[PDB]
Amino acid sequence: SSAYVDSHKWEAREKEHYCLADLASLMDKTFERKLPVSSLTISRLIDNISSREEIDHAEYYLYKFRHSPNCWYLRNWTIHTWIRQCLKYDAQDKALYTLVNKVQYGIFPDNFTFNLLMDSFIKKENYKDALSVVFEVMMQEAFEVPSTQLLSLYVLFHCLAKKTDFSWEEERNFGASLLLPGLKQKNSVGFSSQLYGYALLGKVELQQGLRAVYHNMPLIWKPGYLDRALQVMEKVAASPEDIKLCREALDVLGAVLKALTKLVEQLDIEETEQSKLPQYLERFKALHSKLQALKIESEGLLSLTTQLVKEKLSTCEAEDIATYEQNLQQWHLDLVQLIQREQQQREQA
Amino acid sequence: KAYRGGHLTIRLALGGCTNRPFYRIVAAHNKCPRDGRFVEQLGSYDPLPNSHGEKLVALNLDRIRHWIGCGAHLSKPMEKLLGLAGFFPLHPMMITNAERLRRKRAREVLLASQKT
Amino acid sequence: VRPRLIAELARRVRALREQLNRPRDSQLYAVDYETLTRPFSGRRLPVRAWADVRRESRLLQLLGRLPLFGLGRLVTRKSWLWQHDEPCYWRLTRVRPDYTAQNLDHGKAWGILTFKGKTESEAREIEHVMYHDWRLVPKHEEEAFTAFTASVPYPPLLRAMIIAERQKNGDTSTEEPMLNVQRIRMEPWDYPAKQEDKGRA
Amino acid sequence: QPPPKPVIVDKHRPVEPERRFLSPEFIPRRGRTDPLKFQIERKDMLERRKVLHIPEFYVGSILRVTTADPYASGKISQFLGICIQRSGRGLGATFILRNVIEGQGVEICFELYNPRVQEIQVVKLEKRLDDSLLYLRDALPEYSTFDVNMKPVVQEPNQKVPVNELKVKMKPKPWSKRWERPNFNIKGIRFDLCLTEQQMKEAQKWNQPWLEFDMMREYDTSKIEAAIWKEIEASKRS
Ligand SMILES: [Mg+2]
Repeated sequence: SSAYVDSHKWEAREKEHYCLADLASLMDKTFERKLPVSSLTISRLIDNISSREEIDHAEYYLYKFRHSPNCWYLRNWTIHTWIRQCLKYDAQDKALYTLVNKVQYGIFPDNFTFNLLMDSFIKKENYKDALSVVFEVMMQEAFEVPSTQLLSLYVLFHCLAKKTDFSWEEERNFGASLLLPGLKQKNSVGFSSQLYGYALLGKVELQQGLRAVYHNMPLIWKPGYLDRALQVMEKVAASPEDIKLCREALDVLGAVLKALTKLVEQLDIEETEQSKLPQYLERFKALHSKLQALKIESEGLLSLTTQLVKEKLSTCEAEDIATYEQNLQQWHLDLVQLIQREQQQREQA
Repeated sequence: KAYRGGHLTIRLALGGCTNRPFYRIVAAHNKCPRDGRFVEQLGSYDPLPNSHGEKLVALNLDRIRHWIGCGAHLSKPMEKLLGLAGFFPLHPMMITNAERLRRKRAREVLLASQKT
Repeated sequence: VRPRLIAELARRVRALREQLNRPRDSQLYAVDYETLTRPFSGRRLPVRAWADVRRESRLLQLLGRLPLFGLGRLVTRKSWLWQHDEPCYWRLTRVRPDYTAQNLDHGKAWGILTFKGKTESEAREIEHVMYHDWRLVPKHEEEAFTAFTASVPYPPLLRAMIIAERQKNGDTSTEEPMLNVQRIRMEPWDYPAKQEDKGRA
Repeated sequence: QPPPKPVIVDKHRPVEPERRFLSPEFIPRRGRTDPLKFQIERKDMLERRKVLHIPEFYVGSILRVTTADPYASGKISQFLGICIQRSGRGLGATFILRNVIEGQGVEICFELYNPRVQEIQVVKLEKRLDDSLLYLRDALPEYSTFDVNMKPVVQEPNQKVPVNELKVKMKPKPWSKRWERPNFNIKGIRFDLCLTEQQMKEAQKWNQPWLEFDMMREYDTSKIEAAIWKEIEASKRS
């Protein structure tokens, strides 16, 4: 969707054309006297950038703004000025570095801007960058958007193309990321991906405890992830259509390999997951048999089923475009108020 | 002595020579010394038994109620004595101490029965 | 009477200097995890919080990983939810991090709160922000998490005194005297306090 | 995590390019002598310059210097001071430094070619309208009172010389040099407060205007300094 990717409006709409060196000196002396500064200066700077060294200067000035007396304002239109200024001049190393150390820079793109970024990633045909970026979106917890289908495509493709058997950080990242795209409750793909994510989270718990499940990952503390997977399977068997894939075999493998032979966060009366493994496996076999007694093709490759989504993806992209023009109109409406605001100070002087 | 902040407190003042303590419940500020000045002398207490075997203590009910209505905090020994008296609720730490003493005495009797 | 001016001068100058160059909140909240001693103070931490300071992170460090520090996003009082099975949270309204912090991991933020599902139409300062006892709840499992549904005799001496009083008055009043206890809202320890009431070095 | 790297860029076509600057001791004195003397002493100091840098400076600049003392704490001596003047030519060229410390005004005369000195450093580069600042003795101590721990004020790589056009208050009349006369032609001081209009009228008698109008005394240099420049660049290339 080259039309969905490109947009001449942003590049040909409301350019400032001020002196980059003058703006740099102004911002430098203002941050040396460490008084607060409006986002208007950074916005005009970014709109005026036309060079790689200038984007680097802007990166350092954005770091300074993060460490400036004001940090919360976090104007999305300025964030997207920066994002375009970086991605059109092709600094993916810089984009990825900022996006991974968001705490150092604090960039937070919305649905359409992020979908543009990830579509550029598709066009350049890279996987590791997109994978790290979707992990950072898992950190964001922003999935109730038209980019949900793009996130789903990405994860469904990369979890299959990974071919990496042992990695605890990466595996926890995958297990926690496979949930949020599926909360839209759309189809077999959705709730079975939620099932597989529950399975991965329970595996991560049983192999390295519940601490990392929540410490540096926003998750729920209920240890029964296998229990929740069993609940999901039983309610699905009770209830539509369930197009299935052989990742249930991966679930079987994990369960069997865990059944194979300090601070105490677990509650005393409630049993331990180590002691629950046996009945977990018994009920898992039971639900397996019930599902096969009840859909059970396990042939349709899930990454291929994301091509079915491309059509209604091509329908919801229109809604996304419309919301983006609404955002642009709101920005152009409320931003001019801030230009007269500086005129207020200048006329007062 | 104008004490900043602070608050009035009915507490025990000590009298009598060594090995003869005589406590006096009396209202005063939180910052006053032990034997420091006071406002009104409220009551007395002798931790020693008399010729009858009992020991002595006096309470000024109406005045103490007036002081509490005016607002003054209580020290743990004096409110413990009040709770033991009955004008005041009984003390939970007193209940725990009693129960611990009874447990220890039961254990001692058990050990004596074992030895015998 | 002889006046004195250098005393006023010293008072004013000390007040101005301290309110100008007081130590930063992040500076005095920083903790070294291997020794468990705050800089600028040289004080040790309590044994009950040693492990939590070693393991768990701070509120602003948790809020730095999402946009706008998560307005309306669920952070729950780990202590409240370990002390009681009922859900307790914070309707965080306003946030302000400290610019001097490197990771922007310190600041001040508050809004409305709730204790065992008893929400108040009241947005007040939080209590104990700097602790390493903060737990972030996602946006999923949100509604399920947030879902939520006489008298005592007087003392014996006091009741005897009132009996004697009303007998001297003359009325029988065979009813046993009582007081209201449903009115007395005995509040648990963990009910929060007013940050501004407590000072700062 | 890696530390941030601050970088500053200043792009101004008129202001950035400054072309040339010569040292005051390469040039010879009006006296007559064979230029062989000058050229050999020049190549000597230049093949020493290949080692030692002498970050160029001016009168009124703040210099920090480290030198190898024979018998001292660590056998080194570190001194910060204001440049009062640069005197002499050839290798015997020196510069004066001064600083008020603990109420005492100390001053040294550093020779800038002796191996005993280890490093020169410019904490600040500036210029006073007066070429000679010897009146800082009689000036107030607060003007000369400088910090020893002041780290270098970052200066641009290529800029014009910052000139602080200021004036200075002075100690009362009992001075040593009689700075009031027009022979020195100095303006940093404040006559209006240092003396009376009567003293101005009384000192204007020593005005000898014809000194600057005369032209057989002045010393032309253009071709000379050009030849010295070419010798410098030839020695640098070789
Ligand atoms: Mg003399």
